[PDB]
Amino acid sequence: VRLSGEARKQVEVFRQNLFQEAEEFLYRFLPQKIIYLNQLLQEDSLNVADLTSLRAPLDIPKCGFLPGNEKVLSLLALVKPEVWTLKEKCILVITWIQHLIPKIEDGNDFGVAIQEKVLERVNAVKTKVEAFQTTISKYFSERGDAVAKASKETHVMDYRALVHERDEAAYGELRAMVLDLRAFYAELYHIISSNLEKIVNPKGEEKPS
Amino acid sequence: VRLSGEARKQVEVFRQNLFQEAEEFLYRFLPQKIIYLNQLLQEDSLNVADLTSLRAPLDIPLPGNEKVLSLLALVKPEVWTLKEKCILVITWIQHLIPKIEDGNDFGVAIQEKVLERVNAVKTKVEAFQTTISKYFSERGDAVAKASKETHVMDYRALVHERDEAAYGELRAMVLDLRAFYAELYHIISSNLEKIVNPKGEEKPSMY
Amino acid sequence: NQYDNDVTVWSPQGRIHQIEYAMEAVKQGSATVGLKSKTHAVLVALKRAQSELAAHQKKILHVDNHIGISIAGLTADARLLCNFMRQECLDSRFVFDRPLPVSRLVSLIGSKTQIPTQRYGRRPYGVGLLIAGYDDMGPHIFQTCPSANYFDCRAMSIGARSQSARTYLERHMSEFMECNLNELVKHGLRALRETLPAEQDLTTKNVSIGIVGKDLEFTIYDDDDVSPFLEGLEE
Amino acid sequence: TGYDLSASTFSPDGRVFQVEYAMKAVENSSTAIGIRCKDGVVFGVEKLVLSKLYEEGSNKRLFNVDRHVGMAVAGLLADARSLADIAREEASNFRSNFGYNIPLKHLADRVAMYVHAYTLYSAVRPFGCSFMLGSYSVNDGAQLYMIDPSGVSYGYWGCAIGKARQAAKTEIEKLQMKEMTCRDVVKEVAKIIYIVHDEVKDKAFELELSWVGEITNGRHEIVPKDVREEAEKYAKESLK
Amino acid sequence: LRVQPEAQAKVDVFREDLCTKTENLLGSYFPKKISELDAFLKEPALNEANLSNLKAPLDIGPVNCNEKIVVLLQRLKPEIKDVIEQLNLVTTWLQLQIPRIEDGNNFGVAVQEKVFELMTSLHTKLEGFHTQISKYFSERGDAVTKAAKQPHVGDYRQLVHELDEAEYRDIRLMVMEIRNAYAVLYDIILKNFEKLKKPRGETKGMI
Amino acid sequence: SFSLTTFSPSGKLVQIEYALAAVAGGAPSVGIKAANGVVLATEKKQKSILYDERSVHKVEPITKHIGLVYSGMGPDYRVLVHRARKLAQQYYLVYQEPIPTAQLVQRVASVMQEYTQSGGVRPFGVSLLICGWNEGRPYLFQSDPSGAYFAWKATAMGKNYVNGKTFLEKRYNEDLELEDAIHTAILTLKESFEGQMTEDNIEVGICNEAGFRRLTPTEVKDYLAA
Amino acid sequence: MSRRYDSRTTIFSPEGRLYQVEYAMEAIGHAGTCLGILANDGVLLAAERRNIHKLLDEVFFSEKIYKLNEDMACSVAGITSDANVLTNELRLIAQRYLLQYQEPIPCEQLVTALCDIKQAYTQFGGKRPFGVSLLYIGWDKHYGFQLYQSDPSGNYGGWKATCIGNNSAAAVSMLKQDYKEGEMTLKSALALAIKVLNKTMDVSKLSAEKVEIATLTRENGKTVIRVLKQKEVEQLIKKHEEEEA
Amino acid sequence: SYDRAITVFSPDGHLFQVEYAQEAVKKGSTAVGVRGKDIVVLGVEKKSVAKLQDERTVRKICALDDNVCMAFAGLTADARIVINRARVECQSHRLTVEDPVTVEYITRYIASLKQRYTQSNGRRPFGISALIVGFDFDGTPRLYQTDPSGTYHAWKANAIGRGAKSVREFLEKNYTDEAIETDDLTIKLVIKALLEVVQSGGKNIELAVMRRDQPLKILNPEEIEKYVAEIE
Amino acid sequence: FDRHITIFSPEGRLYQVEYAFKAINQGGLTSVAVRGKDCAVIVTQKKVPDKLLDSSTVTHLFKITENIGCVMTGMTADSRSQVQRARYEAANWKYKYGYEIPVDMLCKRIADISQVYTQNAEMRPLGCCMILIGIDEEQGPQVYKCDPAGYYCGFKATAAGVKQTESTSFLEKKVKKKFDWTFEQTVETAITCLSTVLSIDFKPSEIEVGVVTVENPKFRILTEAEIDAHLVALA
Repeated sequence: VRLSGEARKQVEVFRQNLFQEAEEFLYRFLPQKIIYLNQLLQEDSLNVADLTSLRAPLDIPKCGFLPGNEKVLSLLALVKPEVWTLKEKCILVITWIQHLIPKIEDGNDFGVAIQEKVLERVNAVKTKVEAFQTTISKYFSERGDAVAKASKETHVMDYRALVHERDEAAYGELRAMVLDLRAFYAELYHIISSNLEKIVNPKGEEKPS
Repeated sequence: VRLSGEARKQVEVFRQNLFQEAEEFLYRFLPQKIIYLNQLLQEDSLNVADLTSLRAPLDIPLPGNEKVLSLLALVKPEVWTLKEKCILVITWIQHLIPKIEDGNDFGVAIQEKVLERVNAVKTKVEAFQTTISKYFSERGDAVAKASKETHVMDYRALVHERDEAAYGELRAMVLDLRAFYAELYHIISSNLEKIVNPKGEEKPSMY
Repeated sequence: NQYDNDVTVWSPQGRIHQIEYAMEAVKQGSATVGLKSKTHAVLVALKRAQSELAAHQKKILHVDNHIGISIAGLTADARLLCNFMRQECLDSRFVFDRPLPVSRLVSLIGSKTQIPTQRYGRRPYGVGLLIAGYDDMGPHIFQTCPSANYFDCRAMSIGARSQSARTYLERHMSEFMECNLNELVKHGLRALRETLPAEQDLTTKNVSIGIVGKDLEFTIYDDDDVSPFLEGLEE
Repeated sequence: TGYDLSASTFSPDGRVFQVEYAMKAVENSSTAIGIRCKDGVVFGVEKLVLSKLYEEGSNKRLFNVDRHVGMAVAGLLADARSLADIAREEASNFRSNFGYNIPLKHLADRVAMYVHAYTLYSAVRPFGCSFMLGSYSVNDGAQLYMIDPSGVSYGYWGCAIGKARQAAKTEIEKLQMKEMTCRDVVKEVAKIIYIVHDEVKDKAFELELSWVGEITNGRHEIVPKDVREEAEKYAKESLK
Repeated sequence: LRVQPEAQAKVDVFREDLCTKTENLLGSYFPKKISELDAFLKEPALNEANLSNLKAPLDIGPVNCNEKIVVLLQRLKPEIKDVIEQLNLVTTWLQLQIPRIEDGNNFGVAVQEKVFELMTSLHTKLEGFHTQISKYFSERGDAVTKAAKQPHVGDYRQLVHELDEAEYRDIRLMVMEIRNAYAVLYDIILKNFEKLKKPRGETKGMI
Repeated sequence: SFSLTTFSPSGKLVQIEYALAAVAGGAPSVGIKAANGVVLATEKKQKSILYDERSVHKVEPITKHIGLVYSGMGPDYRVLVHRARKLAQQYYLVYQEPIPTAQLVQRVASVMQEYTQSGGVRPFGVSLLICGWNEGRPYLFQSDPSGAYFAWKATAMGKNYVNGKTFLEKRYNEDLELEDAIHTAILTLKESFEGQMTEDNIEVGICNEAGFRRLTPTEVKDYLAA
Repeated sequence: MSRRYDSRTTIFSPEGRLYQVEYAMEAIGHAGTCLGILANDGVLLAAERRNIHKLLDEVFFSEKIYKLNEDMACSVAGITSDANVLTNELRLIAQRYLLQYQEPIPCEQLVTALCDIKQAYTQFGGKRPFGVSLLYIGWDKHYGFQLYQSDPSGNYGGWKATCIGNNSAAAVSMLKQDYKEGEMTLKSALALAIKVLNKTMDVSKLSAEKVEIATLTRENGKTVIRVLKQKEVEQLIKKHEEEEA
Repeated sequence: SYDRAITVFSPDGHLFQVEYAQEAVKKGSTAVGVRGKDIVVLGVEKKSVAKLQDERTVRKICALDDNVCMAFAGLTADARIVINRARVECQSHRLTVEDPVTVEYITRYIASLKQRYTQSNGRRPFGISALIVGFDFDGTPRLYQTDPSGTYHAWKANAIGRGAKSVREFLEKNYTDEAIETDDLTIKLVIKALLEVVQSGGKNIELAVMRRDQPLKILNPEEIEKYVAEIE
Repeated sequence: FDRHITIFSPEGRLYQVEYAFKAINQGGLTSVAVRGKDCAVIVTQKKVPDKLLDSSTVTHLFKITENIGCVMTGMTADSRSQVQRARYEAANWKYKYGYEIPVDMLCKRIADISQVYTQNAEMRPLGCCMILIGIDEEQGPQVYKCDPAGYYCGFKATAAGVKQTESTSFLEKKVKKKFDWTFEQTVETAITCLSTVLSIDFKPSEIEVGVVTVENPKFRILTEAEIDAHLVALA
């Protein structure tokens, strides 16, 4: 095809943007978010041994307001931006690696197959990250509908105990997500940096010609 | 064989007449429908992308939309007529399937792949008509629930979101139909040699 | 998986499964036992009949005047290799005009089993051998493997349920040296008892032995001479 | 993947995994060591006792290729005795050709060349055994060479084959072996054998030692039982 | 197991009954019904060019249906009930013609497996065709109820009018599909009959 | 020992099909038969200055009156070189005369056939273009790995060979002197070749009444002046 | 030696057929049209030319037509590679006949001799079969003018008229109509072959270069084989042109 | 060279190779022969089309000797190898023995080739089955059929090709001591056996007969129509 | 299929030949040779990982004949195997053609050996590439390199091993500026080439340097004392 020299620069500047974002993500964002989530694991909020005291029981009726768990809400505010930031930046890594696929050949695709296996592992993490985003919205849909169902049902009290399970399951997921997210940043650094040789240079270029 | 020797010649209706009638459909009906949709792509109702210009006036705290219906009057017979002719193509390939044998399965595998792509086109036009029925079900439930909602301006304004989506999808359907008409003739005519004659029968009798 | 198809292909742990399947072929044969003293050597062979009306198979093969052997494994693989053992021993008396040293014969047995291993398409010989013989240095008990490994032995028991015999061979190993010909038969038949089931034990029909010695050439006994050998032996 | 099936088929990284797997089989073999000095070369091997039912002197791990050439093999015993006679045929054909004893460097080359010949063909299999070759002469002197399963020979002041090798090689580097005499070297060989073997997996063993040098008059000779027990007592001074 | 010469012979009579039925199916039933549905499609009620007359007006009890569409449904349903049962006769016949399991002569055995699966696939399609007929019965009645549930939105009446079109459009398509259900049934069983009823075995060797 | 080349379900040979696709992407090579001589101009490209141009030459003579060029694999060509030259030897052994080009190409193309049948061996990856001079009539032949040899007045081979054939179809006709045959072979070579054109980048040779001879870089530079 | 690389070409199909043999005839089915006619006063063998280019030489003789010996000749349809060996082997076989029997080979002996070689390669050896089908013409002292047809499977049979390659069934259908057994001579068969060649060939503008015609007849006790010059074929084109329109 | 085992055992002991070879035998043309008193009659259908193919090269009725002829059904290529190699060995027998070749002595050699080449390394099993019929000393006829597996057997009446079992059903029921009693009965019975497999048959049916020490004679098509003329 | 034996890929390539290229970098060494005016110099790294390893027995510089030097980059097992055959071919030249084989005709026969491995699926190619030097009496010094594929060409300087493009990049600095090539000044570029890419500054005991000159046509390896004299002076 044919295109203007400015259109070449529009593509080149785009490739230069992904180069700086992918390199910064590997050598800056990854080591910073690993220790950041490691500090959140060391925070006394996630170190609580007794989960039964972390429940937020609500009255079951000019009715009074029915807030959620103050600790879970505050910890969801910490986990949520890490779920978005990790997901968004992995996508830039998925894009940057995908551009390194050369012209499709009929062989010597092992370096390309390595690139695919890296993308599949990132996609596997990306699905787990999206599952954490569902869990963040799960606590609001589950507890919200269950408390009002426990509000309209005064005969069956154990709905609130099911709401209490949503408290312990959330807090259990809160530390689990922060632990799993930190593991994800660690897996990304281990997969990308170690295989970076085959990611950037998938072909040995041994051609004798 | 101990079979009745009468009515067996009735297969020549679909193995010859409808068979040659489906032949005419390939190089005549299919391209006639390609240039036909090319006139339907000139409709400005599908070409407008503006939400407010596309959507009809809505009285809610009950008018309908006849502009999309006139577009449906063009789209609905096109997805259905294609679906009817695809059924003829399935039968047209069915009569060309040879008897059971070991070799010469290359042309048979072609008949299986082409017929499966005909089922794919049949699935697409079924999803088209299903979405067409969803225009009345979803929007019908949209303005019915919107009529009950007053202080909510969110769900009431979101009713027009599917109103714009109806126009953009119908134009995408017409574009897909023209691709379907082209792919039917292009795929069949390219493999026409092996589809009609999957077995050349040049094997010596060795008798 | 894919690595058991032949001998040549090595497993990722560096093992050959076809050699393993050949070494497990020997354990599917009859159980025989043998022992030597400072003077004599006795090979006790267990004979098994294919059916009740069938006669007992011969597990003893005469090789040289001072040499004898018991076969455990595939029958025909022993036969082709027996034609090789006897040919080499006949070649010894054809060339050297002397009895072939039992250690030299077994070394030729291994060399014959090393040939099929390193080459593709050749199967190794799936028969095991317990061989005995007397020479200037006294009697010798040797054992061979389809893996081509061969060892020098005081006494051994091969076949199924051989450890109950080998445990017996460990406790009486001190006595095996100083006993005489009549006692070696008593210890040999009592060693065979441990490899045998709890129902059928000892009959002169299915039990045969052979003996080589200082001035005594290798001699095979079957029934008539074995009957007094079984007499006077508790189990 | 199918790339490691035959030795004739290269890996995607340009390697032969069939030769590698033959090397992994050597790592399961018992440990054997050797050391060369100005007086000669000292051999030692750990011979594991499999059962008490085996006669003394059975499963001899000290191989004699030629009058002045000793050998110690760690690996598959089947391929060991094969190459053993083949190495003797090369030394015998040498004498049948040039009328004297083949030098150790020339013998290690011909043997290693025949080891590498089976790595090329897919219709055969490479050797699963590795060994060391010592020699001594008045014109050459003490020499020690080791051949791997890939058929490559390297000159060594000392070497270790079998399971434990790198651990025994570092213990040899901690002290100068050149000025020592074979009488003092066998004291260190038995000392290393007791360090390598502990009771965890294996049960019992026997010390098989061999000497070549001035003490043996330049000829390959096994160590007698009298000196072997005395050499153990020197190692029993510290181990015990 | 022991052999009972009486009861087992009656089982053989049952197999021979299905053989006689299959012969009557191929010789008479199949080719005559194919030409019958071909003239059934030529009926001008199925050729209707204007579906606006087919829209049933709803008074929004004064609730009716389109007599043309319902009668066309009542005309198609017995043809669907006939193709399903005659297919079950073929399905049982194909299974009873399969010999015992052996290693040799398995070429014709694998052929009988594929032909048998083709009839199970048709049986699933035939059940889905009659299900759509009963599906539109519940969907149209509920759509009219939704029109009376909210006597304002006109999309519900347009939905019923679209369902009236969806019914009639599917009628003409199913008539072609049931006619193909006969043609594909007749073609496959006619193409495996003559020497393919007993494709292998009964040869072995002279000695 | 089993044949690696078998018939496809369509009847074509699968192995030789990739052989023809291999020579299609080789080094661009063109030739022209005009008047009393045949011009052979090929492409020798070196990746670096360290490469010595006098060590390796792509244009090689078969004999005095015959010469050959190639587009395809390097190693398979030298095998063709030794066997074709030995075939000309064994020719001169029996017949004691210079070999005709028709008989030379015939029995050499038969060697390409032998490996489409014999097992454990791949077909040749080289498409040979043969030039010859016999009895005053010039010869230009074209052979591919399939073993079928043809005859052409002018043709092209290697990368973008379709363009070189169409260009000579338009430009080239009869009544062209050897001097015009060189300058026409250069023009069709300027189209397929990209970049600056020097005497080292192109290797040219001709065959005439005096036999097949390779052009020196000095006289090639004279033809680079247009 | 690896048994994974062996396709085992001797495997029979469940219907008792050979795959490599059936794939050979399919490759022959794509070859150009070649026909021959047995006539009273001579034999006629004509064929088309599929390769057409302005830069072609063709300074040789015919393309698919070869000469087996003085009294015989053949045509070719198939892979030109396997055709060269068969043409060599046929000439070797026909010459080895001249060794022992020192007489012109009967047209029946030369056919069954090559076919025994074709079936030997399909029987064993592991080598692929041959992809060439051959027609044979000539004269012998016993049966006279002869026309034969060969298949790559080794099967052969006598024919008064036949066709191989492209448009074979179309020419055979016309041979069942116009051909008169024991009536039309070599002269009438020449005009008939040109008629069949023009109608069965969908490519228009038949020229003396695009087609080839060869005749073999016995005159005054000597077998006369010749290939009609392009001008002589052009004269026949002028004759058929008037006949056609 | 090419050396490997072609025919190999299966879990059931049957040989897929040999079985597929017999399938090609079943798809061959129908050929039949019947032992008379002093005569034997061979016949085969011919599938000639449009007077095009010559009738000289089609003949499937071959003679191994003056007293021994044969007919085959199967691959026509494999038959030409067996017939030639059988004639080479049959006359090599007359080199070893002045007396002629008994039909049983050539049959054992022929079937032995199908034994060797089936189990031989790299070779292929034959796809043909042929009827070797001839006259032993004293004029006693013999009829033998081979098998691609290598077995052979004696038959008073036998048939091969497609519908070979159907022809045997005719032979099994209609062959008695009354059958093949004279010349007129032997000729009619062989024709009547082929009359069932007649499909557009006419002149296409080919027949041959050998009588005592007389050589194999081919009965011309005109007398075929005369013997088929009497069906009552 | 195409990736197991040597046969044409879908694009017409050979993957077994490409893996033979990838087998060169598996050696873990880097060598360089520069063709000078009157001289030819090879510089390679001498690796002695073990203290017990004898340095005199580990040499990467090989002698094909008097006037021809050699260095091997690739699999060590394949390297020493080709050199033995290279000496078999070099001696076959003199036994046939009468004179010392030139470096061009020597690389040709060695390349033809790799051609047989490529075309035939029976034998695998060698994973070593040979770099040969020498001085021809007509054209002067001759330095060539042969890859396992069989391609060889005249090189003003050679590069092999882990460092290839970077080694050539430094060699491009010298040839483009047209530097004067003498015995010392070629050793100046050769040591600097390998030192800057690996960031080492090789010691005399860490490397071995073969040299050949017009005045000294016999190939000889420089002594550590001379290498040190060519080190400090070159520093």
